[PDB]
Amino acid sequence: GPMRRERGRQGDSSSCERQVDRVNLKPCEQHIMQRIMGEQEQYDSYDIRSTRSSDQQQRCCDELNEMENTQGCMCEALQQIMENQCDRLQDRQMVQQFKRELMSLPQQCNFRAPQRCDLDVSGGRCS
Repeated sequence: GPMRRERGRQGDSSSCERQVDRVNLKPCEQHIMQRIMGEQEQYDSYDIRSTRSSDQQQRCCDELNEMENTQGCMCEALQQIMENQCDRLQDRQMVQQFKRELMSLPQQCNFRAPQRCDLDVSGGRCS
């Protein structure tokens, strides 16, 4: 079987991954990375009667709930966020707390459903 033969693989022109490019959740990752800041928050406290900018972040998950109509591909969505701004995660332990908060992000929407979401065959450097 010479290499001249066609690869024999077709149908890979499309993949849920392409749906990840539609993610673009800079405000969501900022709601998780900023929260773990600890020192970045706890300032300019506002009365509950007044609205808080953080309350606008919640809309994020709410959007992935019925806005972007995400699905089991959420993993590729959350993984994209970290990869969207994790190049500095190894710099500190932010990967920890961020992981705890990042674990709640997928809860505010309740994407849970599939027995397993992450695959051991594939993974990222940040984790």
